Formats: sequence, C-alpha cells, structure tokens
Amino acid sequence: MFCFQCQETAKNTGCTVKGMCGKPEETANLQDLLIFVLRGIAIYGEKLKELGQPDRSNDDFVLQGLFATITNANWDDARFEAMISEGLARRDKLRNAFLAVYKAKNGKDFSEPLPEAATWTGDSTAFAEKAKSVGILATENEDVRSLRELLIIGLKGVAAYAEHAAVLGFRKTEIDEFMLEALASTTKDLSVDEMVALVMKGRRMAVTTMALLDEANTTTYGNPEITQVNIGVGKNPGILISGHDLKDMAELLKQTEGTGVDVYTHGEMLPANYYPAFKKYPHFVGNYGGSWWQQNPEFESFNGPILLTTNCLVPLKKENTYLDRLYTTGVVGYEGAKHIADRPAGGAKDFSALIAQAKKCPPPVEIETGSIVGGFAHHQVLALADKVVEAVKSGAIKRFVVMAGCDGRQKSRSYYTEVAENLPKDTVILTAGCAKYRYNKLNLGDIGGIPRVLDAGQCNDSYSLAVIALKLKEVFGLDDINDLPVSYDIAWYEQKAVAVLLALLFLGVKGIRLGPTLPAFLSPNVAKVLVENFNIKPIGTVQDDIAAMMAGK
Ligand code: SF4
Repeated sequence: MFCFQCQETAKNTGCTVKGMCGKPEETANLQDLLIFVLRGIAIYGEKLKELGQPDRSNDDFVLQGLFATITNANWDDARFEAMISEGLARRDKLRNAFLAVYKAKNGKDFSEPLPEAATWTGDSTAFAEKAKSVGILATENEDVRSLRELLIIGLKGVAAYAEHAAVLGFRKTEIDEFMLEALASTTKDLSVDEMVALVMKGRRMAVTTMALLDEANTTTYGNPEITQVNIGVGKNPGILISGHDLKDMAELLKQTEGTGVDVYTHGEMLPANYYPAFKKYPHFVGNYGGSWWQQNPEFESFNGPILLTTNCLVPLKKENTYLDRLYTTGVVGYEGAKHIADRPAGGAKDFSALIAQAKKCPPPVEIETGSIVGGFAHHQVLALADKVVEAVKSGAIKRFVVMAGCDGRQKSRSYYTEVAENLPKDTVILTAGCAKYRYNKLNLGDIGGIPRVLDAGQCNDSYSLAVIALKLKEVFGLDDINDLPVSYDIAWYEQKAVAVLLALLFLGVKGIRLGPTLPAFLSPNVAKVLVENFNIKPIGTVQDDIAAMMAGK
C-alpha cells in the first residue's frame, strides 16, 4: 500500500504495509480506487459544464466519497466496494450525456484520448487487483506527486465541511463545481505554476466553505455563548455522541427527551454544549473524557451506547468489549458495528435502537470531576470587543497565541501542553479543534475576567478566529494582518486541519509554526516554495519558541 495523508505516517515518509492508524492494505487500496473513480466522474462533469450543460446530480456523492477516505472515517471494505460500483454507474451516465452533447455542438463523434479513470470498468472481483496500480506512486515525478496530493488532501477537508453545510440545507454551486475542477486537474499534465495556483484556489474555497458552515450552524442552532460545561457524570444510563455533526445531535436530543436516558458529548462534539438551541435540555449532562486517541479505554468505561457521527473512530483493541454498543452514521463505517441510515428528506434519523439498548446499560464510570468553560466564537467575542481591546491597550494582555488545530497520539505533542503552562501570565490562548485537549483542563486562570483559554469550538470554528483577527486589524488601524500581537502555533493531524492551514495562507498569514512535524506530502522543492512565500516554520524547543513568539517572531 502507500498512504501519507496524516501527521502520523510511518517515519514521516509513508505507510507501506499497514497504516499506523490501523488501516490494512486492502482497505487502503480500495480508497485509492474510489478516488480513481471520482476523477473519472470529474472529467465528464467538467466537460459538460464547459459545453454549457452542467449536471449537478452527483454533488452529494462526490462530497461523501471524499469524506469517507479521510483518516479514521470508514473502515468497512464493503462500504467502499458499494461506493465504487455506484460511482462507475454514475460516471457512465455522465459519459453518455457528454457524448450526445459533444456531437450536437461539434457535428462529429468525440474521438480524443482520455485518461484511464474515464474508461476503466469491471465487476467487484476485479477491484482488488486494479486498486494496486492506481495509487499515489503512479505519479513518478516527486514534485507533481506532491502538488497533486496536496490539492486532493486539502480538497477532502473542504468536502467534509461542505457536507455538514449541505446536511443543514446550505450549498453554493461554486464549491461543488470546484470539486470537479480540482479532481479533473490531477489527470492533466500542468505546469508547476498552474498546480500551485489550484492549491491557492483551494485555500480560497476553504474560506468560502468555512464561512458557509459557520452560517449554517449559527442560523440553525444560535450563536455560541459563554458556557460552563460539566465533566463529571450523573446517575442515569447515557448515550455518548462523538464526531462533528450538529444535526445528528439535535435529533438525538429530541428523541431522548423524557426517556430517562442522559446524553453526553465526546471529542469534537464538546462545542454542542455552547449552542443556545441545545442548552434547553436538562438531560444533556456534559462532556465525557478527552481527545479522540484516548477513546478505547473511555468508550469502554462509558458503559452505554456510543454514536460516531464523523471521524475519528479508532479500531478496537482485542480486549475491548464495546462492539455491540457501537453505532456509526453518515460516512462512518466499521465491520460489525450497527449503522444508522440516512434521514429521508425533511425527516429525521431513527435512533430508537440506541435508546432501547441504553435503558439496559449501567451508568457511566466517573473519570474526573469539575467543569470547562468555552463558547467564545465570533459573535460572543465581538460582543466583548470593548473589554478585550481595552485590555490590550493597558498591557494586561500582551499577546494572543493561536493554538488551534487537531491532536494526535505522539509523545512529542507534550510540547503543546508545556507551551501552554510556560507562557507568561499576560497572554491569552485562542483555540478550536481537538488540539484543545492538550491544555483545556489546566487551570490557567483569567485576566480581568477574561479566561486565559478561549475556546471557539470545533476545528471548523477556526473560522471565528480569522474573523476576530480581521476585526482587530480594523480597530487598531493596521495595514497588515501580520502586525497584530498574535502568534500562530498550530498542531495538525488530518485533512481538515490542512484545509484550515490553506485558508490561513489565502488570507495572507505568514510565520505560522506547524507541528509537531511537517507533512510528508511536501517534496523538497515544494516545501521551499511554501517557506519562501509564507515563512512556515517547524516547532523548536518550548523555551526557544516562547521567547521567539513573545518577540513577534
Ligand atoms: S491515514 Fe495516516 S497513519 Fe493511516 S495509513 Fe494514511 S498516512 Fe498512515
């Protein structure tokens, strides 16, 4: 196999026998073959748009297919075989439409050569062998490989955010058209300048898509507000919901009201505690446990059913006993785990089976007690603008440090905890995404009643951090966003974090520290281009980086 798309890839070069995440050869190769089929849909879809007869019938299929290949999302080979079969049939419908329109507009049959993605077919028995030959290493030139895979990695992150928006009813044609432009590009031989341009365009579309999801979440469920979240447990059986989808949360809360089963959040569902729409349910207890990678012991101790709405789902250990109470939904899948089917239009998912099961389970084991504060998204922070700005002016807040991003397993990540603890007492940490769990249960106190850690929400709520920085720039009358008293020390793990990075580069932020390693998917020449344009830096020692940031450097 070959896969290099997350931070934990083997030796920082590539997983080649079995993924460090657990992904086996056969599953890794089926994901490659699905991306191959998606490029084939994109070739005809782009050509039909060119001829003035665009077809939007595959928009959701393309989003879900890219999302299913994100790290820790879907582990069920049968699901990939089904999507590959469906994708071939969708591609062939587009092919037939294109051939007829081409002939009508040109007065002859189309006769130009097309990439294999556009033509190959087989039944399911052919998939495993074909899959070996269509993967990342088929691109021989290392710099073309880096730029193609960088684009597809960023695109997957954008597609995940766009899928959440689409679930809530919010779509922009430009985003779905871009998916096809980008995928089709990876079958063409383009200049370096053209490939870099498409990566920057993806950063631009990450801004558009994060804006759309911010609008969808806040219009539907309200603006986030300051909230104290309980981290201990109650005395009823519960259901634990993980992942990122807020519409699944809204339906779960409604269906559980009055049943004597409590609801708890986990991981990137923490921010659901912050939304006005959800705060009105008494049986919504609080947040259980820590970061995604600690899930095996914590899902075990939770005792009740667990529902994964998105990544990250980690494979069970041999000793784990919770398979019979693990449920997947959306693009998530796992062999042997029960799957909750998609809602009909205008209707809702059916969670009745989880509720029935939970009534049979013991209450959760308590793993800690106390509370966390959060809810500082853009509406809430702008409401406090006078106070924050005032505090900057007196020098009580000397610097903001953005420590948003995504967490992971490696021991080097203690760097982020130790930075948080050793920053000076007149600084404030801005965060979003599961990187927060490295420091959100420390007591770092406050400055004048502003908490020293301000949690804006899920990784997608990095958008709020940009909106805040743009406003401060206007208030202080600076010509360049980079001259604000803000430093960026961002941790990454999977492809949504890459989309957030591309958005920050599109907005012109330079001097970002990215860690705890730099991506394996940057070749030397491509890394140079990003360094010289954007001044991205690796992390150093805790002491050395703190001194540097406090200096604006
Ligand atoms: S998703 Fe990450 S750890 Fe898993 S196979 Fe790919 S690079 Fe390796």
